[PDB]
Amino acid sequence: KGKDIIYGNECRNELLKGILTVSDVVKLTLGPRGRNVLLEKEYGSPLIINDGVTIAKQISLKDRKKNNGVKLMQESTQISNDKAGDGTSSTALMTATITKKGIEQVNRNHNPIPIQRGIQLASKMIIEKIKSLSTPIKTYKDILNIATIASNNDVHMGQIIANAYDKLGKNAAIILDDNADINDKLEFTEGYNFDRGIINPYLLYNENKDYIEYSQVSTLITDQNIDNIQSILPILEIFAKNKQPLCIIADDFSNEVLQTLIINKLKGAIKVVPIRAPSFGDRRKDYLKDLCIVTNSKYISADVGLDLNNLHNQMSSFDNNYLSLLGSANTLIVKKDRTSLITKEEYKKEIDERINVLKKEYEETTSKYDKEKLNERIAALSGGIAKILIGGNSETEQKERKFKYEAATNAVKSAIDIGYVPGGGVTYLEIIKSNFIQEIHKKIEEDLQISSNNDEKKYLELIGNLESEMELQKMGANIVVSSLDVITKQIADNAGVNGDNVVKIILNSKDKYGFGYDVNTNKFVNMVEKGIIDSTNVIISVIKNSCSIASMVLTTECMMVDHE
Amino acid sequence: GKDIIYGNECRNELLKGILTVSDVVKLTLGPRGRNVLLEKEYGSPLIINDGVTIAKQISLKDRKKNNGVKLMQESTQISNDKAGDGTSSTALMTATITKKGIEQVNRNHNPIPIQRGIQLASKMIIEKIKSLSTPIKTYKDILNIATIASNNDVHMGQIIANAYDKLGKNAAIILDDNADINDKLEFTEGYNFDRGIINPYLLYNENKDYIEYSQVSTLITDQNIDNIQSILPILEIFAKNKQPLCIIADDFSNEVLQTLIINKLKGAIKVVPIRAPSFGDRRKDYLKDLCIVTNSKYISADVGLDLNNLHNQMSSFDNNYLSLLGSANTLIVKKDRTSLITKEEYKKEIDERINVLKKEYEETTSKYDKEKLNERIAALSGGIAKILIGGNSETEQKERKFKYEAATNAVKSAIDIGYVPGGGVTYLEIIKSNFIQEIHKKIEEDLQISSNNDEKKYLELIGNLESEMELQKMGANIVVSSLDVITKQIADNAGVNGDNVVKIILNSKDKYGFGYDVNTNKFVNMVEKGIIDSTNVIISVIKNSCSIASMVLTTECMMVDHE
Ligand SMILES: Nc1ncnc2c1ncn2[C@@H]1O[C@H](COP(=O)(O)OP(=O)(O)OP(=O)(O)O)[C@@H](O)[C@H]1O
Ligand SMILES: Nc1ncnc2c1ncn2[C@@H]1O[C@H](COP(=O)(O)OP(=O)(O)OP(=O)(O)O)[C@@H](O)[C@H]1O
Ligand SMILES: [Mg+2]
Ligand SMILES: [Mg+2]
Repeated sequence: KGKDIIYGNECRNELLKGILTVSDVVKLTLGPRGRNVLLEKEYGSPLIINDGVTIAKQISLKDRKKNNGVKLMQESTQISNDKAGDGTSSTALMTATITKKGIEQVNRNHNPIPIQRGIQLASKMIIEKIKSLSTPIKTYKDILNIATIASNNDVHMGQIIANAYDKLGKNAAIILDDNADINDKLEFTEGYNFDRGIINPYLLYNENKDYIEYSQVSTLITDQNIDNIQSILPILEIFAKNKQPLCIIADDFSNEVLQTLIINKLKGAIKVVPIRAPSFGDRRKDYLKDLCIVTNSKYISADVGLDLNNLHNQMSSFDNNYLSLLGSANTLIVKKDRTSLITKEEYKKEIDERINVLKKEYEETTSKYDKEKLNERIAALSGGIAKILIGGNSETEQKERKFKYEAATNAVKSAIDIGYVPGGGVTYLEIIKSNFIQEIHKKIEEDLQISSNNDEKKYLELIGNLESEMELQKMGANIVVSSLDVITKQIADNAGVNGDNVVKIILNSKDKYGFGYDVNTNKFVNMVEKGIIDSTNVIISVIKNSCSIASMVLTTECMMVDHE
Repeated sequence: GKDIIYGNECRNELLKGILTVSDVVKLTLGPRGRNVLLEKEYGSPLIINDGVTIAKQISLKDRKKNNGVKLMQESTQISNDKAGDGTSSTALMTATITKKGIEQVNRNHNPIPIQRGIQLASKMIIEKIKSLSTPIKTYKDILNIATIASNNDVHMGQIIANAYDKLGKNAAIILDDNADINDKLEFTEGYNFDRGIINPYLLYNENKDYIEYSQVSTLITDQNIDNIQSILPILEIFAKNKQPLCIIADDFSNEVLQTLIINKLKGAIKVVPIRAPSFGDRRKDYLKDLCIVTNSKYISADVGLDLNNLHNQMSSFDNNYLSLLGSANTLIVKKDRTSLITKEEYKKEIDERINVLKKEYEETTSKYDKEKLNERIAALSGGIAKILIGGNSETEQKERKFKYEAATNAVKSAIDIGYVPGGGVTYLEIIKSNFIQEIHKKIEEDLQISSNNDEKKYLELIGNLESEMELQKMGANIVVSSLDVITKQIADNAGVNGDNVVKIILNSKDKYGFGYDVNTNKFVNMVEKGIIDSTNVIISVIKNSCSIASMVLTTECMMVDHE
């Protein structure tokens, strides 16, 4: 055992070499007309792929030092974790460009702290500008276009997402399931979806699937906060002996009643999902009642006499059966913030009847607060869940398409939340052609003016040059700005056209916001008209990740590899 | 086969290892420290900013140079996972002083006078820092020391501050691992006396330096366990039960101090032998209180239950040996101040007992009895703070656990007479107030009271007097010249000229506590902006650095088993 330590410029240069390797291999696949990359498998078959994520997940350099940069970019972009969303391919290129431009300056006797400050400020200001340059999603064609673009121009899966959003609402919970066929079929099933998820993520340290999937679970819906573990202990023991999945929907969960026995034992012999009731006030009662009618769980609450702290005294109410007090559901899917449950085929009529009653109450009350509360309740009760059965020609193609669908759906969700901006890298070019660099310059100048003259003391002038601080801050800003034409230029270059000249045309022609070059038809058109649009969150995340990684590498001053 | 190396070569290689540790740790000094990349063979690289976490992984392939690294990893308790606050600064000061001293020793100089000067400078500086401390009075002071000693973590700092405000000026705090990511804070009724681990040998298995047992069975007595055959049935019963056992006796005779043997040789029986809390008759009363907090049948000859011959006539005990003991929720045995979390069942009994004691407080005039009874009631009541620490990973839990332990220990040392301006200005004060002349005067007097006392040429032929004095003051100068490294390194890591910051602080106007805040790039008052450190941390930093430097200077040989 022995470590090898390396500091300063050498460390930054090796990390930069790894980053540049990842970018040099990924930028070739940017755009729909990206080039192909051949990967030889020792299993005996070579694969020619054009997807940047698949190629990036296999890049690894023999140089243990340079490989650090590769691993760093594989983890910062969530590529190694198999959760890398859309835009990571562009993030690699932008990150490498910004990091190289910054490191070349830092290694030349410059100060990295002011450059990092300028990079971070430029990132924040550019994110605000991109937010101010976004447009909301209104028509269905917008959803179809964003889904197809975020799906590497896959019309089939794009249409699937579009139809999943049309037959459902703009808050539809879509579940991705594996299929045995070669086509991606779409189904719909009635269910309930609220706005609560997995409170303590440690519940996933057994199964590492980022979600919870339990089939035919028994529900225990209450209204109080489960504090005394000896209050629900008999039900817990019963389900621990039968080994059946259990879901508990309480209001809160005392500190010690969720760690001493729930999380540590589920990794032993018990299936429990502790979700909290979704509420903003007393409305919790109504939502819990709806959940108890959807699954027939016998609403537990002190208001209805059934107190969760003494269920042994009233043992002659629920017919002495601790299980007749519980409910049932087909499938339970608990995400980070949106629990979903598929209603059983038996209660279908009951809930339907309840829905009718609620409708009868909707046209019988005024003041707009009861009508809005009832409207939200009816919309939640009569909701649904879209099931996308994804398939492929191989076992690995299924997982690839699964990741593709996950990234596309996440992009569509971020697009229904925040707006959308024209694709093709024109959004990055707008901040360059509209002179936003002068705005960030003015911002750094004001931030330094409120600190230099304001502090009436020359104590800060000798510990550092003021003009040098301004020059370095604006230097970092210039570095972040000058590395925005790489996306569109690389996309056009991979298609076989002069990328730099395309950028020059887009920057010199003052057309509306969104004027770009379509590589599928090699023609200069309007992006928002032909449907080439991206979600604002994707672009914002791309620039934020690139700037954060660049600043982190600039701040890094030491490397340790266990080999000497 | 061994490889032996002496003198300057050995010292130079040890210094190279020490310098490696310092060069890798000083980059994280201060809140604006730089990042360090550590590659794990698992496949994931980690960007860390904590000096302790990075120092625990530095290891050189050079078996000889690696010795210095290991030396500093053990002297600062880093390898033992007991490194408190200030170790990051201790590394830098130790390396600077050690290099300055070795460079002088290697030039045919004498290391003994330099070592003497270093030790004297350390003692004098410690006394000066003690005289430069201020008492802690307001709660904001506790919050500030906790936040600063916690690597500027407002959450954990506030947790410690609230644990000390909502509790007494002792705050028995227990640190436990949690499954959540939000470090929660709880309070639980309990009993805390002034006894600890009478024999640290019980820690040769667990490297946690403390004892934490959940749902233990208590056996509280009043006599001295002299015959092991008096508790042998209970030990045999517990040999079958994999349940924790705690025995609170009065003296625990020499040979009955074998339970620790069965507990370590095979962990078959788990026994914690704590001693009586008081020195005298009050121990009986305290033991009775302990027997009321836990359902323990107080053993003593005055109440008839004698621990010797429990099979005598005219007794009640049915030889059962089991219901005679008590129970508790959790038992925490530290080096001192043992803690027991009261059970949710005996609570009312204790309340009643407390009330009875109060009835005796307003019924007696003897002030000594009212004081003893008041302390007893205060001990019965009270609470214990439980800090459930968590993280985003399994290793982050232990990392935050060590962080919380170091921060709480710093606050404990600060509640005593300890409070000093942060930012390394305390090290700069001994430089700005010409204290070097004070240490010079001390060595001059210590040598004058010895030079004119012999009145013969016996000491002048065995060594130059002026050279000896010059070397002693040389060691003192070495210790003094290495005090601006803390503030300079912090300012340098922040992106500003560190040396110029030190010159400004020393060449400032007439102020005392005036420093440079790197978080808001401004020269302000440390005591005003809450940037304060515990005097014990600074004292330990200087003492450890000087001790390690002197030890390295005295070393004259190295042996590595290789070639
Ligand atoms: N038909 C098109 N014409 C012009 N530009 C396009 C077209 N389709 C997509 N783009 C642009 O190409 C970019 C997407 O490139 P690509 O899909 O190769 O990688 P990515 O989306 O950045 O990351 P990932 O590979 O993970 O999806 C988008 O920013 C979009 O603006
Ligand atoms: N905001 C601040 N501005 C200037 N100096 C500070 C500030 N906060 C803390 N310091 C100084 O930095 C020192 C603490 O540095 P740091 O926390 O990096 O390592 P450490 O506390 O010496 O050891 P460890 O890393 O084990 O905690 C303290 O002595 C304190 O005086
Ligand atoms: Mg794509
Ligand atoms: Mg600290």
